[PDB]
Amino acid sequence: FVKVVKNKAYFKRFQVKYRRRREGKTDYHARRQMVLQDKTKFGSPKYRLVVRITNKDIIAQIVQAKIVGDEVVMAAYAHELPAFGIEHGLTNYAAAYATGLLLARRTLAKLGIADKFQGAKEADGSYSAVRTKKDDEGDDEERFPFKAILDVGLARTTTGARVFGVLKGAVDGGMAVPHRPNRFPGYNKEKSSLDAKVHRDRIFGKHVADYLKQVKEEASSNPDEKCVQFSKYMAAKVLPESIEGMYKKAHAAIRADPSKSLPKKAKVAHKSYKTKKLSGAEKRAAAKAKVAAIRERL
Amino acid sequence: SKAANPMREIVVKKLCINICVGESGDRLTRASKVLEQLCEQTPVLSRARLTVRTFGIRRNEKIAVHCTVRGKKAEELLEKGLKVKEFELKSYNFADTGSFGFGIDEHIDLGIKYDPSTGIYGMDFYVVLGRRGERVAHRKRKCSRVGHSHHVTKEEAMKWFEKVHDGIIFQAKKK
Amino acid sequence: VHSYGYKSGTRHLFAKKFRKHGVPSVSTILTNIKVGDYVDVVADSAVREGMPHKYYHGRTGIVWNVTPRGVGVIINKPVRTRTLRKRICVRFEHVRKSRCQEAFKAKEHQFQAYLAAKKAGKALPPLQKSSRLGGIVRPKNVEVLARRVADYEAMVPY
RNA sequence: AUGAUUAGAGGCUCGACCUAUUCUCAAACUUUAAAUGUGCAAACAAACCGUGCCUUAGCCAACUGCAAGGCCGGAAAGAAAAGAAUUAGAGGCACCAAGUGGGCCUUCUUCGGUAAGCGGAGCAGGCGAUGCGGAAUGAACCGC
RNA sequence: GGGCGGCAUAUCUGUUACACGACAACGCAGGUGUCCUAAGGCGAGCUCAGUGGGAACAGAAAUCUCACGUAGAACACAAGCGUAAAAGCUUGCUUGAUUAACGAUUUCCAGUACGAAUCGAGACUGCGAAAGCAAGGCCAGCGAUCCUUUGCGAAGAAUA
RNA sequence: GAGUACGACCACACUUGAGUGAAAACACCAUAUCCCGUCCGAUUUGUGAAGUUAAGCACUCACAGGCUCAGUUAGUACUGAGGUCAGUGAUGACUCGGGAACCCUGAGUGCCGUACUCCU
RNA sequence: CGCGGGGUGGAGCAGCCUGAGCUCGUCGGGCUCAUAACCCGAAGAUCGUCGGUUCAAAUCCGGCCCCCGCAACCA
Ligand SMILES: [K+]
Ligand SMILES: [Mg+2]
Ligand SMILES: [Mg+2]
Ligand SMILES: [Mg+2]
Ligand SMILES: [Mg+2]
Ligand SMILES: [Mg+2]
Ligand SMILES: [Mg+2]
Ligand SMILES: [Mg+2]
Ligand SMILES: [Mg+2]
Ligand SMILES: [Mg+2]
Ligand SMILES: [Mg+2]
Ligand SMILES: [Mg+2]
Ligand SMILES: [Mg+2]
Ligand SMILES: [Mg+2]
Ligand SMILES: [Mg+2]
Ligand SMILES: [Mg+2]
Ligand SMILES: [Mg+2]
Ligand SMILES: [Mg+2]
Ligand SMILES: [Mg+2]
Ligand code: NA
Ligand code: NA
Ligand code: NA
Repeated sequence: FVKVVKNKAYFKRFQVKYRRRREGKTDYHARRQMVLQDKTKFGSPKYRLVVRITNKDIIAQIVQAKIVGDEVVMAAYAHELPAFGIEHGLTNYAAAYATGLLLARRTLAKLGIADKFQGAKEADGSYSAVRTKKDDEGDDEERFPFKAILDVGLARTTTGARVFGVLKGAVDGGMAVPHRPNRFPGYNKEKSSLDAKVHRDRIFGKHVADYLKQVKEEASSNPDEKCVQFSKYMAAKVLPESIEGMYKKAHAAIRADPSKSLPKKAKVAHKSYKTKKLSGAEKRAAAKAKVAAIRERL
Repeated sequence: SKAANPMREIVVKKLCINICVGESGDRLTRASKVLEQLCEQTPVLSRARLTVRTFGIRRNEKIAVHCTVRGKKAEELLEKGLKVKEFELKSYNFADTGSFGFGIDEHIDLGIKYDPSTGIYGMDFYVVLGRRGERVAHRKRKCSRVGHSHHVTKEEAMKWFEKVHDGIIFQAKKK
Repeated sequence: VHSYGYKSGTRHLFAKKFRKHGVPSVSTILTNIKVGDYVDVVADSAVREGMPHKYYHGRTGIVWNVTPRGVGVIINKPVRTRTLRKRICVRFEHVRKSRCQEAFKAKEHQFQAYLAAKKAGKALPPLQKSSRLGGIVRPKNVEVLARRVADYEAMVPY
């Protein structure tokens, strides 16, 4: 036989990682630096623009750290976009931009500084330096916009990622998130320049429209082959030439009434589904019954 | 019932082709061209981890060229390799992890046009069998362990070879 | 032989407890330290920046200066026939809020509550009595205390 | 766990290998962990209370929030009760200088050495600098 | 005793050392006068030492693959400590190894220097999407007076 | 009674087998035109929703291994203070105080926040 | 005992400053009636021993088994 590595001494000396490290959720090395701030500020508020993307939804939150636990100041979800006219593609770049815009408008409304910081009403996909206490840009006396720092968790920070789509939406909503345009879609690293047209096209979903059109030609070419890509798109009859207008109207609707969410049914006790734990006395009794049964057989 | 779930269907995750020339230079270059032609993708070289006197290898010296093939090309290459093998494998060729492998002595038998320059080379075929849902052990976020019941065993691998390739297993112990 | 470097003879002093390794957590980072607060200087051997000298480990003092990453602590240190107030510069990961004044703060707060109750006419809590006073004892189990033969055999092994 | 170490047993005629044990250990090994210690606090330049006030080129997106220096008021068993301190406790601040900078002994701790009235340290007492009363006699022991 | 030897002569780690700190011997076990434009800085990705099963030559030992793997590896050296989505490995970009208004402080300590350190403030930067992180390689690796020698006080503007 | 995101403490939360899982989630999953990255769309990135609870994930179970808190070990080991105490010594006991550890054994197997959602 | 040097094919000796040579000797075949000389070829190491470092140790650093020296002074 072979030596057993995971023996009793191994378990006695084993030190477990943090719970969220074991579950693979929190990069605590990055979290420590994000929640860190100058000790001379004496715990003044600092906010993390938390961006998380599941397979079906986009979660955007304004989170302020406490010892007792983080506090979510405001949250926005891509699944609430149907309330604003987006029924499809709730995980694409356009939905990410809208979710960031939705979170920004809701946060500024709650703080009461909306209608003062309106951001960019029309998205051109270009970059502008955010106003922050760190960069006075001339020590002007204009009121600084609300500031949060982007948190992307364990997501790979590549060029054109949807996490920066949420970032672009938030900054266009009037929020001050420090960032450089190096990771926006359409940015060229060799020329060190940003192509605002390409960024704007992905913001308004032209790439989805072009892909949707091409698949429709393929579906028409081969009807006998069952088609899965864009299946709900075709079933809902979403023409490729209406996607850009739909997202434009969604941006206007978000700015018009950010507090709107999915309609809530007018609402009963909680039905239990948990399986009851056995008690120690029950477990000892069952073990004794097994031992006695083996004794009776022997 | 639970074993009849469509997500337990055993599939070929990848096919790994390895050529260990062990000398570096023109022979390794020609082996790289042969592997690139077969796999329709550029290969990746391997350097020697240590220096060994009897094998003529020094540490960090490039000695091997290998490639990983997935999808339809992997299945097509596997059928070619099994055809050279007459679809007959030994029982000990199968690992306890569900994967198996075999070796080809000459690359001409794979339906490859011989070239007087590149010469002939032998290769190692290794097939990694698996199921859907193994991503949970290789993803970045929330990486976890695949359930013990979801793993492919050696017995299931031989049953897969028999059922899907009409293979024959010679029950033997390696000498 | 023995040398006198900065970290000489700190093998056991500057070491993590068993199964308690790791860098400082978020709670230390979120701690607010103010000028005038009492802090305990405890070195965190996993940091190794801003780390106090071995003498100041386990000492309590008053913060006199706060910087973005550091804390200035005034520590009493006896030298010859006098006590010096040494101002050591450390990082915030090596200071913990001191509880040396916890009892006194509770005593002051209790006094204010008692004074407020007295000025508001609220009934005062009863005063605890001494356990050293005489009294009558009614036993429920009385046993003979004596040395038995079996006690001597019970202390002989083998 | 790291090192050291004795011997059976069970698994896979010997051996090896693995498993659970077993005999015995560590100034430069440790999960655990005292006693004796060591730092701080225990209300008079302080601290506590006030939708109190004034200032800041400080923090914060702002502020009535935070940081700081003050001003104006308030309350103060002046620190209860619970074993809930004690003091032959005038605190601080200087100035000018002498002799000394060979030590030795002892209770406990302790290193080198077979050991030594041997060499070398720790805490504290003592002799040196000091007799007196005791151990017959003895710088260091007992008492003082 | 002195000589011979050695160095306990400046200095670093563990132990002696008696659970704050401090402590002797020509006590014990070992180090230092170097080395690195990367072996410095930063971001990202990755996980190490070893095992087990399996694959032409191929065998103890070449490379490929999959599981286990609390660090049993690695971090220029001696040692201790520390570190696992790193402080290790790989790689992409870099020069924070520059300058730094006589700021303050620790270690030695007479609370003097010297050497190593710590916390800053200002300039100009690097890396990063961003919080941030860096003014060398954490802690050993070094030098007064006098003398010698080099750098800085560019150009032009001021009726003074 | 549950889920998701961010979390505080970081095993009462880990590890090994086994079973169960309403709703909504989460997740596997489908795919490669474009953004992006690889020998390999495995990872990663983008775009999707035909399928599945088979895995992850969550609960429950084990005279389970660990871990946590108690008892026991034991007033034992050791120790502050004392003797013109015992003993040739080694050392030991006594007097006024303090007081461990493993084995063993009993009980337990996460807990607490913010926001949104399901049950409704 | 203190300081220093040295263990290499059968013999003597290089290389001793990481990746085995010299002469003699031995073996085979020639030349001679034969031996020697002479000519043509061949074989022979694991660098005294045990550890450590290194991808790699005759080599570098430690202990051991031996060998050889220089010192062991003032009374
Ligand atoms: K002169
Ligand atoms: Mg990161
Ligand atoms: Mg110690
Ligand atoms: Mg300690
Ligand atoms: Mg105390
Ligand atoms: Mg009282
Ligand atoms: Mg007398
Ligand atoms: Mg002590
Ligand atoms: Mg000490
Ligand atoms: Mg990193
Ligand atoms: Mg100065
Ligand atoms: Mg240095
Ligand atoms: Mg150094
Ligand atoms: Mg340094
Ligand atoms: Mg369901
Ligand atoms: Mg995939
Ligand atoms: Mg499942
Ligand atoms: Mg199941
Ligand atoms: Mg158990
Ligand atoms: Na005497
Ligand atoms: Na700076
Ligand atoms: Na000089």
